[PDB]
Amino acid sequence: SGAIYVGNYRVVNRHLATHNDWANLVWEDSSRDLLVSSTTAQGCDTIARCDCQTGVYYCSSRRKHYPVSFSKPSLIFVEASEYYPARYQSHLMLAVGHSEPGDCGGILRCQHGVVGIVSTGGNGLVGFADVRDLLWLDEE
Ligand SMILES: NC(=O)[C@H]1CCC(=O)N(Cc2cc(Cl)c3c[nH]nc3c2)C1
Ligand SMILES: [Zn+2]
Repeated sequence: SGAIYVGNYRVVNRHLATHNDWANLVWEDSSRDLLVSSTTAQGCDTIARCDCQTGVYYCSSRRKHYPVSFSKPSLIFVEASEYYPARYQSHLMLAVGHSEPGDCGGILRCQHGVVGIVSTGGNGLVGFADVRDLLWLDEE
């Protein structure tokens, strides 16, 4: 589990969004595993605006924050799951790191802010859905 709270927005893994999120939907993309909904209170997160390939992510299955090197956001093939059939997920970044399905929502961060959230994993790899291109998250 996990969300990014920036301004009047809540950013979650699309497969984990709640009723209030779909009812107060701002933007969603099934191919990115992302959903953004509106909130009543202002959030205290800052979105990174950068091209960093190194950072730190939270892994709930290990209660630990791991430093990682990660790839550039790309269209990557993702195996079938209880939430999606086998498909290509866009804006995805991979790192060598531990992850389990319950780790989705864990934040990846660099010196400039939040880069993205855990969205995929398996075999010693961890995938993050990038949020740095969503410039509108910094306004209105
Ligand atoms: N973004 C996706 O397609 C997700 C949706 C939710 C979901 O359970 N998965 C499967 C999945 C996710 C993680 Cl993080 C794993 C770690 N080891 N094996 C894993 C398998 C894909
Ligand atoms: Zn950065």
